[PDB]
Amino acid sequence: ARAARTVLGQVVLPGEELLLPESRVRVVCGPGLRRCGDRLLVTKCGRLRHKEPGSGSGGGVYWVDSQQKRYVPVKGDHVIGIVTAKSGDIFKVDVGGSEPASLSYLSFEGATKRNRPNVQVGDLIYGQFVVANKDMEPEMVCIDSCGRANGMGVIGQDGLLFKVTLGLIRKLLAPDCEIIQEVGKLHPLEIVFGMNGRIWVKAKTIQQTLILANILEACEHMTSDQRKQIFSRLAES
Amino acid sequence: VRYCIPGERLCNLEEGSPGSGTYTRHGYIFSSLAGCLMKSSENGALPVVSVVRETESQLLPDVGAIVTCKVSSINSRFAKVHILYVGSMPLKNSFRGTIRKEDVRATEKDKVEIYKSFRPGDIVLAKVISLGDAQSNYLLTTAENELGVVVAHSESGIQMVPISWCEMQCPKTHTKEFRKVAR
Amino acid sequence: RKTRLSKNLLRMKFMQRHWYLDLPELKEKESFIIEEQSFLLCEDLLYGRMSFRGFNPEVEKLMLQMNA
Repeated sequence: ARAARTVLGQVVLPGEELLLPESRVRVVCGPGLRRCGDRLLVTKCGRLRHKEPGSGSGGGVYWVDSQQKRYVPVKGDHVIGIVTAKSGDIFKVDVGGSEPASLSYLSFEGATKRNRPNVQVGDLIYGQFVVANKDMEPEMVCIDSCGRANGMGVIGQDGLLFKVTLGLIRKLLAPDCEIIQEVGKLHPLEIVFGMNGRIWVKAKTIQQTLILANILEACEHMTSDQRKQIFSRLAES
Repeated sequence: VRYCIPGERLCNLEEGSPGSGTYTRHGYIFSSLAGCLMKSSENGALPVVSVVRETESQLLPDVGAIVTCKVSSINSRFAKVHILYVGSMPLKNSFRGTIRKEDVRATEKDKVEIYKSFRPGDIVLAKVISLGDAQSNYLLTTAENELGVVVAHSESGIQMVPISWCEMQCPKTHTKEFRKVAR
Repeated sequence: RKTRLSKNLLRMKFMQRHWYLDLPELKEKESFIIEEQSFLLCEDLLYGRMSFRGFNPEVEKLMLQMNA
């Protein structure tokens, strides 16, 4: 109940109310926050964090960098999925949430009744949500709004799909990551990060793929010893 | 006035006809419920006998009705509801109705969107059309500007006011939710 | 004589190729805090699908495109 500015780098715990200064300037409540009157209730333990837009009118933005495993269908998030079945026109794909999301046979890039896509049960997908809400089952799509799949659609095959923590992704996709840069020097690869803690990787051989997946699922707290160890191993593959 | 019993005869077929809550055996009618009987008379002079348990006597929401309901479940296709007040007389026998996608606004545009018209846990009022056959699924429609949502609670616990046709707001704080506001 | 086409031909496919309300209490008002649940507005992030020195150059041009 004090000094939102003094705890922008501290560990907040649920229950805590924090209030912000002022006639006023619009702001936004992050994911791990909640609004109680004119105050901000915290709903999840986290190292609080703030940001401001390059302008001076936007006000600001607040959130908590909470680590966890379970995913919740959110809107405008790129997400991997696993087709669980098909009902007539629409086929239901799993995401890792409360319930399975839905696609449409004509959402993929360039499809109509006389041109259906090749999606088989068990096939994995990289889409994004357009209706993600607590009251309605989430529908996803594998096509930008303009009408082109800018990297979406079926993933492919000949790769390894594993699962990690969500904060790990939220960190790796950062433009100032060291591990995912250093890996671009030892051996090539191509990988999909899904904001649901689910990752897909491919390389030429398989030993490399396995070493890479182990690194990624461990890179949250790897020691320099193990770091250069696995780097040397990759260099010797 | 006389209360009857599931076995007693009431009249010959030559002195009446079964209307409801009865049955027929050789040359006689026989009640089928514990309740009050009544023999109505048409201009034809041949009476229609019937038996009723007036506790919950009978109700019938006809086509051109105006019935309230509560939005429980929704989908991109339709939104299901429960019947509470048929007009103004409640009915503990809560019937279950449905609202289709296109049958939501008089303009009939396909641009309509449930999640921006309805939400689960709010009261609306609509006009029934089809009774239904198997599950008696009432199908309600709101193709009118004085129809739809009337009361709607906020993000968490606040009741909002119908500002405009597809806007609603809570009086305490400020936040513009989207519905098919009525009137 | 004639100068233009016909319509029956020109139809083929290979050819074509509410109300309001004023609340003085809440008229010119706007929300001061809004609930979001997206880590994007929250935080900047690169493009998911990427590649390093050769695998699927299409994803390489996607990287060049979407990461700016």
